[PDB]
Amino acid sequence: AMIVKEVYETAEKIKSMEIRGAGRIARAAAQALMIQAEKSKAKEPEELWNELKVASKILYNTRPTAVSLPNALRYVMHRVKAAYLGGADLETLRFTAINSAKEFIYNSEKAIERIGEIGAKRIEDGDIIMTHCHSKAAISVMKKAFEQGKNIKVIVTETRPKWQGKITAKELASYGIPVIYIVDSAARHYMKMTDKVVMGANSITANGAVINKIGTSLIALTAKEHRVWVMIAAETYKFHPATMLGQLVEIEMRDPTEVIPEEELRTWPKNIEVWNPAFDVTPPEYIDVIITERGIIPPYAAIDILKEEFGWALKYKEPWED
Amino acid sequence: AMIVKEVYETAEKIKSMEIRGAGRIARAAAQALMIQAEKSKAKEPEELWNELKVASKILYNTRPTAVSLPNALRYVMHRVKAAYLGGADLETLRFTAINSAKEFIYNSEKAIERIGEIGAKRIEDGDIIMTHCHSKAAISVMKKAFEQGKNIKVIVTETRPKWQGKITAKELASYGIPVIYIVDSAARHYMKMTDKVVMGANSITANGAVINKIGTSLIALTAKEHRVWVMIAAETYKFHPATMLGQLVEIEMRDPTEVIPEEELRTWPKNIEVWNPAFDVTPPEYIDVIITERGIIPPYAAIDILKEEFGWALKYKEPWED
Amino acid sequence: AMIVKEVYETAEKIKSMEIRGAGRIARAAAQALMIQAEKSKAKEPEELWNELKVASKILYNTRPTAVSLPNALRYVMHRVKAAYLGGADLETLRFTAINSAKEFIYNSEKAIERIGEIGAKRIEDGDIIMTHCHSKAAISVMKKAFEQGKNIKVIVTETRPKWQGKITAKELASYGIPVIYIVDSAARHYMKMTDKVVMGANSITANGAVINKIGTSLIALTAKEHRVWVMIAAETYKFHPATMLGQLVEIEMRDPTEVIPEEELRTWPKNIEVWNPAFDVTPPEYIDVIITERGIIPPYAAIDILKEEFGWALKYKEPWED
Amino acid sequence: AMIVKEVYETAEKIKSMEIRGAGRIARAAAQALMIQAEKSKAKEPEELWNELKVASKILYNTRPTAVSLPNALRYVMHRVKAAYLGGADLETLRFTAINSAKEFIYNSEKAIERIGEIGAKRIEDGDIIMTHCHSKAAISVMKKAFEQGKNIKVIVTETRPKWQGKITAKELASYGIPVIYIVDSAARHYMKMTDKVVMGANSITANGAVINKIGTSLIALTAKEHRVWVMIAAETYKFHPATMLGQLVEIEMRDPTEVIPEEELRTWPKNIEVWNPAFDVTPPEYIDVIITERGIIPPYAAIDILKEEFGWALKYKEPWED
Amino acid sequence: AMIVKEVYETAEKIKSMEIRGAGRIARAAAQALMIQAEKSKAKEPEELWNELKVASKILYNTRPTAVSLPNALRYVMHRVKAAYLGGADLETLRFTAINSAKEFIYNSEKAIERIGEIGAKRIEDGDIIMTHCHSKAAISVMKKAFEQGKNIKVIVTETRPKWQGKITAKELASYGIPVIYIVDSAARHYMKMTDKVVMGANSITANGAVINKIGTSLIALTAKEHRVWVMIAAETYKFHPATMLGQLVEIEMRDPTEVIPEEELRTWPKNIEVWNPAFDVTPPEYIDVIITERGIIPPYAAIDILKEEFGWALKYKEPWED
Amino acid sequence: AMIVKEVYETAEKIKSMEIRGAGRIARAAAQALMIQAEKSKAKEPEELWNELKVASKILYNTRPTAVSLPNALRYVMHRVKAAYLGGADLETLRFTAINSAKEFIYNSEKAIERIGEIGAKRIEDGDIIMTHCHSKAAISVMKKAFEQGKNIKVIVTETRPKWQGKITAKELASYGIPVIYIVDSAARHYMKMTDKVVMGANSITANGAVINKIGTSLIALTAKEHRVWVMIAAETYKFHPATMLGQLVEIEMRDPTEVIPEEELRTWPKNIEVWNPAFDVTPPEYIDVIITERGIIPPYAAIDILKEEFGWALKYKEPWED
Ligand SMILES: Nc1ncnc2c1ncn2[C@@H]1O[C@H](COP(=O)(O)O)[C@@H](O)[C@H]1O
Ligand SMILES: O=P(O)(O)OC[C@H]1O[C@H](OP(=O)(O)O)[C@H](O)[C@@H]1O
Ligand SMILES: O=P(O)(O)OC[C@H]1O[C@H](OP(=O)(O)O)[C@H](O)[C@@H]1O
Ligand SMILES: O=P(O)(O)OC[C@H]1O[C@H](OP(=O)(O)O)[C@H](O)[C@@H]1O
Ligand SMILES: O=P(O)(O)OC[C@H]1O[C@H](OP(=O)(O)O)[C@H](O)[C@@H]1O
Ligand SMILES: O=P(O)(O)OC[C@H]1O[C@H](OP(=O)(O)O)[C@H](O)[C@@H]1O
Ligand SMILES: [K+]
Ligand SMILES: [K+]
Ligand SMILES: [K+]
Repeated sequence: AMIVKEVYETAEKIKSMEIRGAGRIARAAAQALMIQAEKSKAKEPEELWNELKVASKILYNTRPTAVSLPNALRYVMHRVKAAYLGGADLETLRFTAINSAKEFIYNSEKAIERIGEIGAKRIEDGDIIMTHCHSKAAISVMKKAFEQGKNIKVIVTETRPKWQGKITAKELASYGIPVIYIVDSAARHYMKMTDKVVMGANSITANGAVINKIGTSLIALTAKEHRVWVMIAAETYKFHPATMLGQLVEIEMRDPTEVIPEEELRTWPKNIEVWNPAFDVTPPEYIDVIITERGIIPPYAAIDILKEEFGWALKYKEPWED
Repeated sequence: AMIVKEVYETAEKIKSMEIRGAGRIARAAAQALMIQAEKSKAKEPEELWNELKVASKILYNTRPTAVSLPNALRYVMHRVKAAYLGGADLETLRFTAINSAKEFIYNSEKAIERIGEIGAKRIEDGDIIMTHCHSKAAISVMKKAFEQGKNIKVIVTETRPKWQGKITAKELASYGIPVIYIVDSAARHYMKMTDKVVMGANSITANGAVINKIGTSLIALTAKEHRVWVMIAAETYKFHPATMLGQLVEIEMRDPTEVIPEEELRTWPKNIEVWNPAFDVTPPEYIDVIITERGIIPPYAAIDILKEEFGWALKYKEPWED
Repeated sequence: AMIVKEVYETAEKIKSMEIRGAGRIARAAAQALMIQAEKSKAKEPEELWNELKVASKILYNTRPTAVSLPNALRYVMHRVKAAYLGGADLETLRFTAINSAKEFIYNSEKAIERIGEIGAKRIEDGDIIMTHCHSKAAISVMKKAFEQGKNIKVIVTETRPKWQGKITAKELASYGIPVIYIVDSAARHYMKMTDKVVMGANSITANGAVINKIGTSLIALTAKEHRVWVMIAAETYKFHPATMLGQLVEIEMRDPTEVIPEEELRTWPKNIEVWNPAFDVTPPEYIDVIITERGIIPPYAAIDILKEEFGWALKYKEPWED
Repeated sequence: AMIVKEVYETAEKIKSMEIRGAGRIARAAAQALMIQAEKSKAKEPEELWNELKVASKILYNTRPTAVSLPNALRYVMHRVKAAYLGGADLETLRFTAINSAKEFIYNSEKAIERIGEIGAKRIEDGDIIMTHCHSKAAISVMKKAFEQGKNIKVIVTETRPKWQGKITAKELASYGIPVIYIVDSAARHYMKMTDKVVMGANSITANGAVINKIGTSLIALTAKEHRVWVMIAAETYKFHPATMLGQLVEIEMRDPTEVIPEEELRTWPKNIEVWNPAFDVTPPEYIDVIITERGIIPPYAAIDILKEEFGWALKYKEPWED
Repeated sequence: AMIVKEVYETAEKIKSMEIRGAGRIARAAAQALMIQAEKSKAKEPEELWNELKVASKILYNTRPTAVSLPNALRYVMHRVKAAYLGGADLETLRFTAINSAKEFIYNSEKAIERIGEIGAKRIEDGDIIMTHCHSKAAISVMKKAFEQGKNIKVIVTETRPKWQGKITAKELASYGIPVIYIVDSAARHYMKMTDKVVMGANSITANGAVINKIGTSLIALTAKEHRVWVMIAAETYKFHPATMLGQLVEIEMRDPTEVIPEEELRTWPKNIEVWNPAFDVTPPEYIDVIITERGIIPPYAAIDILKEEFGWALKYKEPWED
Repeated sequence: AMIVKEVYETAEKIKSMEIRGAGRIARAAAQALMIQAEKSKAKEPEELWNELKVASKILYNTRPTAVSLPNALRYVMHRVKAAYLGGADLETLRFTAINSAKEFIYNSEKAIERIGEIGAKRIEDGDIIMTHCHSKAAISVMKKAFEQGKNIKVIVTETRPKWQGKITAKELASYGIPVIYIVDSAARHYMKMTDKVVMGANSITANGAVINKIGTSLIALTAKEHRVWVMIAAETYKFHPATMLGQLVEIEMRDPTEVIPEEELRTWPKNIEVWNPAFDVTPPEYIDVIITERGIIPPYAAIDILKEEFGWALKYKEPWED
């Protein structure tokens, strides 16, 4: 197949984390599929279909852990697959792909703004909020509560190794929200003065577990210890349909040089291994609520998000498959 | 008073953490008092006494949190004070100071090697051990168990912000011990494969609480969650006599630039505060044992270390005082 | 805008708690809109509509915490509003109001009898049951168990400040049930002899939290500590729709003189504040089951009761708004 | 009624536990009805119907606790009752019974296979798995994980008093799986080295509690203590519909001679009572997932399995009653 | 024996709780013996000795639970017995009694002061402190913290049935300390905003359990839940020596009319029992520290206070026995 | 080197558990050194010394886990060794051995009677007590309670593999105590009806851990879950000196055929391993009290028993070494 450069550039930017955050990479995969359709020089519907299947595979094969990315490719390709199998012609297939993409992209932006509005109602004037990493869904909550005139302060953990906490601190301070920045190790010491914890999600399992930036689970554990509400802000496309049939979520392991730069690491001896897990798993018993664009749920109702929106698709193979 | 440069250099090196680790800074304060005595150009005993009182104050005023440092100054100055009040002459006072110092210094090295030998018996062939920061007492345990032929692997957390975990990783790898290096956030994810946790201490309270590098308490909490033994390796002079009469241990707050270098931090907006606590407090319910040079105790027997070795001194003022 | 005596007197009697209990004030509020429709002098549909809007506002602004009251008002006025917007004439609007109200009241009575029958199967011969405050729903359970010949005893907590416990003690004893009356503070002490706890609810949230009389969360906490089943007996109309979209339940603060009588409080110093929250929040982790008229659920199935009966209305404004 | 000997023989073998295991006894009860229908000498539908009701009752009064049995009878008998009442003739009623029995048997075999395939995905290479009693559903999981080439080892508890662990040990070994066999009292001692707990179920309640072989609750308790996942492998027909309306599950108390053989026991003084409960209740807090033939759920979604498959039947009497 | 009216009057006031609080009743019992000795008309030492034994018994049979009382009697009476038996003459025996009583009284006043000074060091500027009942030892802590210029606020629980919180509220306000007064049932609801719990004790057992006003165990339980430090302020003579040899502490069951006034209670049916325990037992897991006049200890060091001060007496009968 | 029959037969009978129970094997071992000294044909002190060294080695190398055995050996041989090194002649050495042994045996008997009297005060009329295995120390407590007229019942767990429960059931029943016998797996199920748990110990560590029959830690775990007092009845000679300096207690692995008889195990597949640990480790957090002959202690006071009675010997080699 004849795959446009934008697909390759996107895939590479997803792998290197220059595009990152679970929602954003989903949107960038949809965007990529959209541009593959726009720019295609295919003549038959079969030729375009083949390009879209292949582009989908390229994109799925970037980062494994956040299910948002495959749920985006699905959203488009289920629609593209049904059209192509209904005998759709060229421009009818092209436009299905283009329009399914723009739809997911739009719904994603709206979902995040509605999570903002729902989550903000659980934030109370004077609250101190601890967060972790840089999650747009979590930030939408915090930004909206501040825009409602609540005087909040946010504790931002730095989030090693990639320092996403820096993105968050600058971003929240740019909306006029006072920020307290701390190392991750400090999360227990400050849990006592924290009122609410608000974090994002890469994937959410059928039993209510949340897979999110390495460290999330420690924050949630001491939050529970202290009876501080742990709220997860997560779009419905963070829920992981394959876990309904027993699948485990793979934990991405990333380059040791994100932890120790190459210039330093090369001088270390062989007998030191550097392990760099990008996510950990937080059990549902340590999560108060999940805030989706459809409302507040206990973490144990993740199975209902799944049954009602994705469970249909599990009896079929992946839409980009043969 | 006429205070030798070595005292000033030492104090400054303790403040900047170029000399660091609770045992080591204790020894360096004793060493300093020793050199003040050696090099003094005092003629009367009163003049030397005044120099030693003042040098002690300078040294106490470096870093507050680790009680090891004041317990060293005490060890010497109690002995120096009793001699000077007994009407000791010049060279008799000088030599009391010099010899009390060398004694604490020697006892410190021995205490650490005996903590090694006692702690190593709780390490079992095949064990995976997680540690935090860089503690000589914890390292003595791990080095000895490896020297007994037990095949262990150590998980070393990087210990932000000052990266002491780097010291530890290189050091343990230099004795031939396989090391796994991880970010601090990863401690829960890896607790499941960890068999023993071994960490040091800066101060230990009358009720069994351990004040140690920021993050210690999170590690201990998830260790407890997982039923992994938490062992603290701590010399008797890490125990904090003033806590017997209600005193709270001050948590040193260090420069924000250890977290965000000045070149970066100056470009940040005013509304982001960076808080850098150097220690946190681990409650006794999350500690299996304390390993001292006198043996294994439950954390609740810290009060007995204290009653039996330091409680006498609380009815008097500090020995360097007037 | 022309409101009958009975609507004002009902409102007043809800505010003063002469009429109290979450079910009872909901029936009363339905009964008030009923009487307004019975007695209205309105000539036109639009006139009566406006009277019922205004009665509804009056009755809603009485006590805020028990969502049973707004749900009653809703039950009547969804039907009134639809009939009116569909063009019902005067007498058709009148009957729609009067009849929707009678439906609510009947269903409330039936729901409580059914809750009793369901919950009583969870009670075993010989059981000592501890309860709190005065909940008709909880009492239906205990009464029915006793009528089945289970030889039970009920530990009744006095329930300060307002002493609802005395109501409960005399009511149970008058059905032949042996009672043990204790102060609220004695709940842990007697939790060891207790087989089951049965309490009511004012509001139940999307995440499964139960808001009920002050002290409820304590009793639940220590029941859980001791592994005593905590059963909350609650009609579906105790479930709280707006919590689906993030809303927090307001906790009612009642007058200081309920705690310290006026004649005594006026003599107390100014720097004493009396705080009199009427309810607290019990987390779902401390609740075994919720017994609704539709069956036993785990507390985390509260969102399901809300999805299936209440969700639909959240895209519209209140049925008494302009 | 003219009851065939196969019905009486099945009932006897169920009671004696010669035929045992929850799913197995359910299949055997369907089978027995099948055979009553195949071999009936009935001339009228009324006469066959009566035989089926009497056989159903005999099979129901064998063992109380495992709801799989009543559910098997209901499957067959709801369909038999609807056909009798809708006027079916002799041969149509016979075939409805035969074929309904066949469909339950077949469904049971497939569901155990599917549970294996779903559960196996949660088992990872190198896992140490602890199990309890002998559960075909749990074994299907372990068997399939091994077939996928995962190197597993299983800790099998002997499961007193009836020694069902012996069955499990021998069966797992026969497929190629290494076993570590232990007494029940050792389950805490080896929970440290266990990665997963996988057990079966006899009855699962509306609030997500699992009733399973005596000792299951203990293994789950210490698993939780240790953060070992507890997975319960269980078909939809292990779910208990009467619990939706408050019913408590009876715990079978079996003969004291299974604990102490008759010869020994007759020599004991009368003031020793032997108590022999064949099941206990594990609360949902101690269960990570239930693996059904329809997927992985949290235990709290037991109500959902019950709502959608079984709840409809609860307005009607048992389909074998007059 | 010729017992002075002050002995009878003291005993009556102790029983009625006109004189109440553990330390206060101990002082009042020493005082009463002092006065018996001052005013005795005894001619022989045997006759005075007999009066002191009979007065001791009358004072001992007032209230059982608070061991402070027996300990006060023992202090005086061990010294009186040793003097009688070592041959003392009339006036020497009189003076031994008088002066032993004086020394206990004085020691009690000083110990409460010292507990204040020690405990105050654990209170920090801005602390919200919750307390329960009226304890002079706990108040001494709060009073001194305020005097040191720490801005504190105290949440005072009303402490049913006898309302000792009223005493505490008024007393703290009179020193300048703001109070928030609440019903006992609200302690969980306000534990979120509390920094420290500070309560007293009547008896403390060899294993570190604290027996204190009914409800203390509940406040401690939820404090622990929330990681609020529980500090118990308690003199050495609150420690219970008979518990070292297995003795259980009797819990005083007081008149039902303190709960329900006689006028009301006589109208109640006979099948309501009012139960009124004046104390409960808080386990040592729920206590951070005990603050005695000799320092801060973990609760588990209660055995040490008992070994070193009281254990010697347990080989001998009570020093008021024949 | 010349050892009498009785030393070999005692050793053999300890290995085979014909003689068993931690107290009993300690007395037996003392009784063996006694008989060797009674019957020795030695002419010289040095000869007998060497015989007792060798007897001691034989008896120590029997079963490793219960430290009661080495402590007995120590009790006799500290005295034998001191006498020998101080120059005792033959008959003086002989008597030193014979008499030290008789002292140990007498003190053991007295210690158990006293433990009984102390522990029985913690038992209350009406108590249901659960026990495990067969501990004379635990039985002394129950027996004494029953002799005081407390109407108790004891739940006796069978204690696989070796069935020590049957010994316990018949012994208690023969003193008139009602018994409920259950399998080990039924401990959680009946923990709800249980008021107190009373168990023995083989070894108790410096940190307060109790090593006792396999299953002990499970029962303790679920007792704690349910807030049932766990009381460990144990003589001071159950306390483990070498744990003071870091030593781990060896857990005895006994023969597979104790679990599966030889005639059956030989027929089982090779890939089944039977693991038969004789003991497990209960952490101090699950123990209420330890009842020694010197009184009630919290488990964390184990280090105090060791410091005051045993510490002194740890700077010397074993008293039976060269
Ligand atoms: N073999 C042993 N010897 C001495 N102490 C032990 C041994 N095994 C475990 N422990 C202690 O007992 C407890 C084990 O339970 P856990 O903390 O759940 O692993 C810890 O407090 C250990 O220090
Ligand atoms: O979708 P939003 O809420 O922006 O982000 C969700 C999560 O995605 C990020 O993953 P990464 O940085 O791509 O590894 C973080 O884990 C963050 O919490
Ligand atoms: O005495 P050792 O066991 O070497 O170190 C003890 C502790 O001292 C260090 O403090 P810092 O780095 O001076 O702040 C770390 O907190 C370490 O655990
Ligand atoms: O509806 P029923 O079950 O009768 O009672 C429900 C609850 O409402 C009452 O509130 P209040 O006395 O009105 O403040 C109590 O909190 C009670 O548990
Ligand atoms: O000695 P102080 O610290 O004053 O009081 C200690 C305790 O004694 C009181 O008992 P009561 O009111 O006599 O029944 C309360 O329980 C209080 O906490
Ligand atoms: O010393 P006493 O209290 O009798 O029993 C103490 C303990 O020793 C026994 O071990 P085993 O039967 O010898 O392995 C049991 O574990 C028992 O609890
Ligand atoms: K907090
Ligand atoms: K582990
Ligand atoms: K119990």
